[PDB]
Amino acid sequence: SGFRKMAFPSGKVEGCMVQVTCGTTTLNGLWLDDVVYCPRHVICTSEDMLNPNYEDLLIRKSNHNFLVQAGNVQLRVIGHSMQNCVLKLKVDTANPKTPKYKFVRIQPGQTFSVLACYNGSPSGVYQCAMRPNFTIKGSFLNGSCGSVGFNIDYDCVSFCYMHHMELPTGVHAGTDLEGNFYGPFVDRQTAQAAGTDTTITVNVLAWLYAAVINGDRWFLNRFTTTLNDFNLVAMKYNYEPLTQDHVDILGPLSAQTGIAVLDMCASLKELLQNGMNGRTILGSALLEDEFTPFDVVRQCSGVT
Amino acid sequence: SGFRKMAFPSGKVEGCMVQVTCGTTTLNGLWLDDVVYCPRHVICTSEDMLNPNYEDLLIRKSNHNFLVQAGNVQLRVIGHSMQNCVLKLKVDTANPKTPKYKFVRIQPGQTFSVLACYNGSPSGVYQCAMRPNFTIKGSFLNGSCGSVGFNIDYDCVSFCYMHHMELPTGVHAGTDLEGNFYGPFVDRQTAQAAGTDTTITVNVLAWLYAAVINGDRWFLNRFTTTLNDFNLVAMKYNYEPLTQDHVDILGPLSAQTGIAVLDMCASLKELLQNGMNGRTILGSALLEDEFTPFDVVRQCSGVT
Ligand SMILES: O=C(Cc1cc(Cl)ccn1)Nc1cncc2ccccc12
Ligand SMILES: O=C(Cc1cc(Cl)ccn1)Nc1cncc2ccccc12
Repeated sequence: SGFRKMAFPSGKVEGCMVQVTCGTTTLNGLWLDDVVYCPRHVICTSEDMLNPNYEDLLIRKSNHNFLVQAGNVQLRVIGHSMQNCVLKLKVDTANPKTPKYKFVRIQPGQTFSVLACYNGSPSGVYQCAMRPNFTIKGSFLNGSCGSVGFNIDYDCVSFCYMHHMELPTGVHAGTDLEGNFYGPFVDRQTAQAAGTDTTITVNVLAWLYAAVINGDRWFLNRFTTTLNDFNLVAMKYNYEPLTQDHVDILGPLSAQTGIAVLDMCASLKELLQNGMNGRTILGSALLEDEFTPFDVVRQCSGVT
Repeated sequence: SGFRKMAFPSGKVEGCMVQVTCGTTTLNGLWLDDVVYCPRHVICTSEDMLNPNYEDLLIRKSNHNFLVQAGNVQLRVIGHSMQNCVLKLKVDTANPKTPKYKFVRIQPGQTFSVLACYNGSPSGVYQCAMRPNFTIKGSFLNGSCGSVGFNIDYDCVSFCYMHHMELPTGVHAGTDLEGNFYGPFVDRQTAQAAGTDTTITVNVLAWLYAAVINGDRWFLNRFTTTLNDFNLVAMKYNYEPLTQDHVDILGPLSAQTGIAVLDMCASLKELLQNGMNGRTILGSALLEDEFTPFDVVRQCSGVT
């Protein structure tokens, strides 16, 4: 029992972290097989970041200008290429610690673990969700760029995020491992609208099921609702509309607790309309949306 | 910017995890150098757990009864001994992945990362605090015993906790790496009083400084207080009394923000007396006490 904001064990990803330096800029890179992946803004100076012409900037750089260090040893760069907002530095040595991996583009509302790094050295690991507006509410400082987000299924690491930027609002933006930004963001030092965010309804419902599994049951009521009635409440409280696909993903949690999905929706409706009344659920005084239904079952069943 | 419940990267600890089986019981062990450390209740059957005579139970066991597996390879046990509530299984092979390590007994109110494991395989990592009453509010299922808590300083892992038991209340109890329980607990299946817990005042103050650093400032007020006046409030709200030693540990955060410790105490006093009024601080609707002053500076400065 107990429910924590649990991250995947980071060891497999720690073995892939390297430092990448170009000119006077240093950030993190991800070394998989014979390629190091890093944000393309490593080629910029502070004067370039206002509106960089990355193609022109990269043309002034040669393989020997990209300094890649894995711990204390230097990697030899034999090729470089820009793919969207990432650079791919081909090196002459395959990373001996390359785990089984995939590059995936996650959907908004899904979760992943972040291994925050500075100078190619891991500093910490935390779990977070990709917001519906494609930002992440991470914890990152200058030099964290190139830190990655991932999920792990047995021995396979699915990399889903590479950190690129902190928006003036203090929220974070980044790309998939092919260098495509999540959301409307561009790698420039300019104010950029993130757009209206919403609460991940399916995740709040999953977390309410996790609370019932772990003994926090005070919020259960004698009511039920419909998807239509619940979605009117969701609209008013800036929650994502619940669909049958979300109800289907909540199936296993519903069977475990014997609480029909629409009955749990009625509990969520009452919490939205009345608040918590100074009470807590799983050590929180707000409705938590950073746990997917898969996360709840994995944590409540013990997948390794 | 951003503030997360960040755990240490778990790689160095992942390399130490093994599975230990004795009879029909399997749990986790920690393999450091040529010794595997695990909870002594691995020698018990369910009939023994009501009140085990561990000395008698261990006398029936020989080196060959302790099955230790590191991934897919079997370790040869050449010695066994009980130290308090842990068994130390001497093996013929030093763990090649043994990091630089220390065994430390942490104080209540301090934090550490937990690498939750099942069958010697890591499942997840989370950060938590040792409660003032010596329990931990972890996330653990059957078979998690032997999972460890630790801190990392550059390349040295300081192991501070080994998971042993879930109390009937759903909270967790365990030992230091010499097998001494934190708190009054005994390794038996019996209801055991944990005793009155308190909120870790110095950690709440540290987290309020983290909020100011990250832009959440609505709770700052035009008031100040004294240690005496603040401690009357702390008494009423079941908070640990603040001492000059705690004020001294808050020094660096106080100098960073320019907010005197007693001025922040006045903000904490007002939050305790008035609540949050439906507002949040660093994504929380309650006062968070699982971040020490060291944690806040490490996260807000980027130590790797
Ligand atoms: O955002 C940037 C640099 C950069 C990259 C791009 Cl692609 C566009 C503009 N500027 N760096 C940072 C990332 N994450 C947290 C940071 C906290 C403080 C300072 C800097 C941080
Ligand atoms: O507590 C025990 C077993 C045990 C050990 C001792 Cl030392 C005394 C009594 N019983 N195991 C568990 C530990 N952590 C979370 C668990 C969640 C569910 C079931 C079992 C869990």
